[PDB]
Amino acid sequence: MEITTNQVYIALLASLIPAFFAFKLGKSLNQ
Amino acid sequence: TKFPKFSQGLAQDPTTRRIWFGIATSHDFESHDGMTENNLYQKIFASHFGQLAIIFLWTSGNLFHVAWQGNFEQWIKDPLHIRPIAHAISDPHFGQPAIEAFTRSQFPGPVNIAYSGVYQWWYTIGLRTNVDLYNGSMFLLFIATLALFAGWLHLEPKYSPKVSWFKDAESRLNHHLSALFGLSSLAWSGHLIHVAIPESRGIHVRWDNFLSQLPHPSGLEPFFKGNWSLYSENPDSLTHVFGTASGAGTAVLTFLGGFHPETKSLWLTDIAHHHLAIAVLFIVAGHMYRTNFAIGHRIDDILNAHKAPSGKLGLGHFGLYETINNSLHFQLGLALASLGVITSLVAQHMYSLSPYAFLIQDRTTMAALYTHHQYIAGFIMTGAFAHGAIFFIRDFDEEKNKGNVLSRILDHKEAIISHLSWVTLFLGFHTLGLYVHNDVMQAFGTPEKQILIEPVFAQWIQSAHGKNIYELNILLSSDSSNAFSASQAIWLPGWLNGINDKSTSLFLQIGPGDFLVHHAIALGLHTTTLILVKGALDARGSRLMPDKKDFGYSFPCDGPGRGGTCDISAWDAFYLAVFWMLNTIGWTTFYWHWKHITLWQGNVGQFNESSTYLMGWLRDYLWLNSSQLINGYNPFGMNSLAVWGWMFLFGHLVWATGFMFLISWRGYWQELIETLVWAHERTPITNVFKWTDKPVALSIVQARLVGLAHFSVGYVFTYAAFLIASTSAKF
Amino acid sequence: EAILGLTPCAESAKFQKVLTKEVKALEKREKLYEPGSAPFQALEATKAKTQARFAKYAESGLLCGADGLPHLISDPGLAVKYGHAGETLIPTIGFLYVAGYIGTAGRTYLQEISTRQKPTQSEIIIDVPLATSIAFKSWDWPNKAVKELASGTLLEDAKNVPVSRR
Amino acid sequence: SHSVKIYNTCIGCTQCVRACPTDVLEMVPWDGCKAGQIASSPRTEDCVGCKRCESACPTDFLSVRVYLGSETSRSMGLAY
Amino acid sequence: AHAAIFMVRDYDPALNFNNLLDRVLLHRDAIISHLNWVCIFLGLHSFGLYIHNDTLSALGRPQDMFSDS
Amino acid sequence: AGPARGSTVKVTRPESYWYNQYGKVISVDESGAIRYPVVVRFEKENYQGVTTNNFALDELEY
Amino acid sequence: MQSDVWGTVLANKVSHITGGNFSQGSLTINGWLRDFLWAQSSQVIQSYGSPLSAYGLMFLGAHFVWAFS
Ligand code: CLA
Ligand code: CLA
Ligand code: CLA
Ligand code: CLA
Ligand code: CLA
Ligand SMILES: CC1=C(/C=C/C(C)=C/C=C/C(C)=C/C=C/C=C(C)/C=C/C=C(C)/C=C/C2=C(C)CCCC2(C)C)C(C)(C)CCC1
Ligand SMILES: CC1=C(/C=C/C(C)=C/C=C/C(C)=C/C=C/C=C(C)/C=C/C=C(C)/C=C/C2=C(C)CCCC2(C)C)C(C)(C)CCC1
Repeated sequence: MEITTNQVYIALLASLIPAFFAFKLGKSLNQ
Repeated sequence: TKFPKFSQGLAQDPTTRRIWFGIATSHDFESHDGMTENNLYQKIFASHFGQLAIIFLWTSGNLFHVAWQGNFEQWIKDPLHIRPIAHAISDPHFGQPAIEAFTRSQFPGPVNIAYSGVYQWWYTIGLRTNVDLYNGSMFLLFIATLALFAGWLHLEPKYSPKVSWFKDAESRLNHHLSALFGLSSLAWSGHLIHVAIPESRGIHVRWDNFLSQLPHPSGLEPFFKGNWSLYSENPDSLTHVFGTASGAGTAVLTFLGGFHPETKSLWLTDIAHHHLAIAVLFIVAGHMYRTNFAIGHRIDDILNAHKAPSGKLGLGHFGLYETINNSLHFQLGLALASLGVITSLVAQHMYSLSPYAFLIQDRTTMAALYTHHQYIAGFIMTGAFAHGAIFFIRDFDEEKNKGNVLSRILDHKEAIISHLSWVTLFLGFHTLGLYVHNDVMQAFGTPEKQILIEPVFAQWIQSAHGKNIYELNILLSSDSSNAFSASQAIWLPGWLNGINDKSTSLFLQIGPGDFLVHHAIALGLHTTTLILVKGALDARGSRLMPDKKDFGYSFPCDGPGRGGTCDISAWDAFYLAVFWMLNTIGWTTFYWHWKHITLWQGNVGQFNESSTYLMGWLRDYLWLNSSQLINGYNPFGMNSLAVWGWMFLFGHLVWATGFMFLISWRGYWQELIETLVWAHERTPITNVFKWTDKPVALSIVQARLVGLAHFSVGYVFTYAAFLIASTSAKF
Repeated sequence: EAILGLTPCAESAKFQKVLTKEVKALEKREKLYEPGSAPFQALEATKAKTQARFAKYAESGLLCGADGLPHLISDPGLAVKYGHAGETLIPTIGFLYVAGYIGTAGRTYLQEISTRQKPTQSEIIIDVPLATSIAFKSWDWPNKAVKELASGTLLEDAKNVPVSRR
Repeated sequence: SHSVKIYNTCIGCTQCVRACPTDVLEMVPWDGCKAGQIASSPRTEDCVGCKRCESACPTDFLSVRVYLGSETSRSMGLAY
Repeated sequence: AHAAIFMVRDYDPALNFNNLLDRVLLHRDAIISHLNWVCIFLGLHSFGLYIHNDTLSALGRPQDMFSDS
Repeated sequence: AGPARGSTVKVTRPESYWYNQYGKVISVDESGAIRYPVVVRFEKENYQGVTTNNFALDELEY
Repeated sequence: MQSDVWGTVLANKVSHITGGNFSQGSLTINGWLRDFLWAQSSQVIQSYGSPLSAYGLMFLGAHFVWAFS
């Protein structure tokens, strides 16, 4: 059934984790 | 200034060239300053992890937006009558009528109808609730994370692999064939048998009950005794409703052939048998090369053995192993060629043997998916040839490859190019001829004097496959043949039901209109090949420039001398070939579309009659099916086709803007920009705003690329607008 | 004989439909003119030709489709077995004779003038006697072709052919 | 900067030198040909890359050769 | 075309010292640059108005269009 | 040895327009310092529009 | 002209050929494409089998020569 606002929040905060890892990998590939 | 730091030459440039050429050379790692082989392989490996993560995040976002803003559960109740939703619209620019126009479903607001076919695919493989989707989304976010971490980690000096690890071909081939292809195929068979097939028959199986729930009433005893047939015993009936137990079966592995009657899709137990059989092949394949256990083949030994005793191939495949192992561009070319072929395969096979439930009934998704995959295959096949040229310039050494097939193929390049030039000229002349003959016959009021050649060779092949509309009675269309009466055939009743049903697209009937377009496509394939082959075979040099390898893949020209030399580099051959590739996929998708649109509306006569002359295409395909699209917004009001209307004119504009870059060339603009620099410098007040990068006109190659990109985007955006709006309007 | 799902044009109803449709159009145009006038005569000539043409297609064993238009058979085996060789197979031989003739005449004239003092002047100003002689002597061109082939005088040797750095 | 190289097939006709609009080439003495002069390119920081020299050269595959490279304000032909 | 053929082939500097033709050539960066501005201005304020109308029509706001109504 | 003035040669320099083609010898230089002593004239002009070129002895078949 | 001048008069009412669609229909690119290019092109694309069929052939032939360029 309908995805709740809580499950949107958890999804967002989870998404912050591969944002950080993206930054790390980017910095590393950029010499 | 500083950017780009990988090129000092570019970073000393005092012009705006530095910026543009910095962005365009950033991924060409070999050409970077002070690049070593080690560092090259390590940056490739990391970027590969980055691509993987981007793909998993993309999937995660499709799952998320469909679980949150779509109507997946409603669609599951009524697949044939509810439109699936992609995402919501949150555009502050919209007016109240547009808000009322784009509001479709029970969602509170404007949405976009989805055409990607993900609803059909998720429903087929067992997902049934928005929580399912959401959990999938979260899993994929985690796998993304893992990829990004692996990327970083293997860039650290303790985990950075050495070049020998990268050059270990036999080990990679074993692992990739046995596990990546093989065990992932066996796993998918496991998913289908343990989750998807149950869900198709009503039983709800998830992570909290799968370890108990037996996927077959008899367990694994049949497997281990050798009574494998017990897994095929009671298949679903022809009265089965997908998702319920009404008319459902128990079998998990069959070979029925044809389609499930309600879903009009392949049977899932045949898809499970397929994935299991090929798993067994790939696992056996992956045990062929020699790694660290003394058994297996060494690839150089195979290569070095295969040489014809007549000497017609020279030294055969001698020396090729080091050539390919040491060249990334060879490897990329071979990969892209292979992928190109497989992508067209997926396009040609998914429309004819539809594997997803309720997808053939969704006409716009069908059209979109065929078009999408053939455009991607077209771009990928150009790339393979491009990277073939870059191999011949950057990595081919004639001393090492002396007498083998690569040097030989290079030694008779004029024969190849001239023969392709013949084929091209022959098809072009005759095929454009026959169309123009037929147009003039239609115009003078005498359609009986058209030349309408039957495609008898394709009708023969269709007859051999089992179509009985041509009364040819061969192989599967003869009752008395060995092929037909093969005892353990057993896929045949399903197959023959399918191939003789007008509703399915399993071998469509064909006639003269089919003969002409197939020759047009042939003309396009050969002509694209000719431009790309000339590119790759004249890459290292020609008579007009014998030292082309010393200038490289991409350079503007060699000046106006020797008669003039515009567009003489291999890059220019690629640039020329992209127009031919778009034209050729254009011809294939126009044919696919018009042929389906007439079949689905019922009037196949329209295609049969009109497709033999070019005014038929113009009038009964382009002109007629553009009526609703261009009324998406009118002086009276607007409907939900207004977005595709606007994207249709946008495509026209972007295509036309590309002609400016393609026709007007650089000097014109360099002289105009000099007058603007004068006006800026001499206008008071304003002068105080000074540039840091001296404004110059784009370069010669740059503008060929910018022109091509405007041309390509406008081509794609126009056709996709027309294709979706026309199909969705009438169906 | 009906093959490949096609009907013979002689016993096709759609064929007749087409003929009716063309003749009816011509009748409509004739209504505007007077039965003796010269436009009238022109439209009658047109209609006559039309009916004649359909009659010809009917007694030629042509094969009609569902559209009611004649269709050609291009596999030579099917053509010869079912009497349709005049549609593509004879024209093939006819085209290949005339194309071989034109080639032979052109190659001959070029090989003849190549031994002159300024051979390029004889390309922009045609030696018309020489060209007519060649055009008429070249009716038996397979003589020259099979001679050149079997002897070896057809092909230049690879050592004498300019070529790039390969 | 662009790079201009001279190869030993030069016959010392001086045509390239005459053609050059930014005085990059000059004739220096040599013994490899009958004219006893070869072309040379001392001032390649002033070469704009026009390839006029290569258009002038009469040897079969040129003896002078301009390989375009990194841009400067001089090579980009800028009066600003 | 033929004016440019005259400038390239039959212009004599000597016979055109500080007349109108010479003065034209002494301010040719001012002439072209002003023409350049006028063209950009007319482009934006004319074809930009059609793009305006097309877009506002498609967004469902016909009362925001450049029209007689 | 040198070819005779007036003789016919075949070019074997791969970067040349006239590779595998036949030309007439016009002049041979006799000094040993000269790097390309033989002057050859051809009927077919090249892309530059010239019809003559100097060659070495190891680039001719006579 | 087709929208606002040419037509037929009955008493004093003037019935123009495209019925006055220029004033509203010309204010977008979509209207130029729809009400001019798409609509008024029906005659030329429906000209085969008639005495206007030469215009139909010239219409396709010219599209061809343009793309060949
Ligand atoms: C990866 C592809 C992807 C794409 C194309 C979109 C696209 C969109 N999202 Mg969605 N989103 C995504 C993944 C994606 N999302 C994922 C995985 C989540 C769960 C974390 C969300 C959670 C989310 C929320 C809550 C909202 C959107 C919204 C939107 C819409 C407006 C843009 C926005 O506000 O997002 C903002 C972006 C985020 C909130 C997080 C996005 C995380 C992804 C991975 C971004 C990185 C993409 C890619 C890897 C970058 C490479 C490009 C580069 C090479 C140039 C737009 C349709 C808004 C909307 O629905 O409007 C109607 C909105 O409210 N998204
Ligand atoms: C796995 C596939 C793959 C891989 C790993 C590579 C890798 C590479 N390619 Mg190859 N190539 C490929 C596929 C691939 N390519 C395909 C499919 C084609 C056919 C299109 C090509 C054709 C090709 C050419 C012709 C060339 C390469 C080159 C290269 C090298 C440098 C590219 C670079 O500098 O990018 C940086 C480039 C960019 C950042 C430009 C991006 C242009 C964008 C994508 C245009 C998109 C339009 C627009 C943004 C759409 C937006 C929508 C709109 C509504 C706004 C790099 C080794 C080049 C090379 O240097 O070899 C010498 C080179 O010249 N590739
Ligand atoms: C409609 C547009 C158009 C047409 C008709 C052509 C036609 C052709 N292209 Mg071109 N091309 C085009 C657009 C087009 N191209 C575009 C937009 C580009 C991107 C820049 C290219 C880039 C391109 C490349 C890179 C190559 C081609 C090649 C060809 C030739 C392929 C040979 C063939 O297919 O048939 C035979 C010829 C035709 C169908 C055209 C002849 C027209 C009629 C039939 C001739 C009779 C005229 C008649 C007697 C009246 C005379 C005129 C009168 C005033 C005197 C053919 C000449 C290739 C080629 O030359 O391979 C040999 C090739 O390599 N094209
Ligand atoms: C003696 C004349 C002659 C002969 C025997 C040939 C023979 C051939 N041509 Mg060539 N060609 C010719 C003239 C000729 N050509 C001319 C005049 C042109 C410029 C238009 C070409 C341009 C051309 C191209 C672009 C190609 C060929 C190719 C070929 C080969 C395959 C057949 C073909 O493609 O036909 C096609 C022939 C044409 C497209 C040209 C028409 C030739 C006319 C009709 C006949 C000669 C006219 C001449 C004025 C006659 C004067 C004779 C009189 C004074 C006695 C074949 C070797 C193809 C090839 O390379 O195959 C591997 C190929 O791509 N030809
Ligand atoms: C549709 C195709 C197309 C378009 C859009 C352009 C556009 C342009 N051409 Mg090009 N041109 C084209 C095809 C095109 N050309 C072709 C096919 C050729 C033949 C080879 C040329 C050859 C050519 C030459 C030789 C010259 C031009 C020049 C121009 C510029 C004219 C000045 C101008 O009006 O700028 C205004 C810009 C436009 C009208 C483009 C559209 C801008 C839109 C409407 C605005 C974008 C939205 C914006 C973000 C909104 C801001 C305001 C809003 C918030 C209220 C303009 C950029 C001339 C020039 O540069 O002189 C100054 C020039 O000399 N063109
Ligand atoms: C705090 C908080 C909150 C909020 C939050 C938020 C607001 C968030 C956001 C979020 C976001 C906003 C996110 C994002 C993300 C992103 C991502 C995930 C990305 C990725 C990317 C990538 C992956 C990239 C890549 C790359 C490139 C492009 C280049 C090179 C390098 C690389 C490869 C890396 C809430 C309310 C809930 C609650 C309370 C607390
Ligand atoms: C330039 C170059 C390159 C490139 C390449 C390419 C681009 C290619 C392509 C190619 C291609 C893309 C190809 C394809 C192919 C395919 C094939 C060859 C197939 C076949 C098949 C078959 C033969 C089949 C069979 C069958 C049938 C038909 C039906 C029935 C069944 C069966 C199975 C029997 C490289 C990289 C090498 C490098 C060097 C240079």
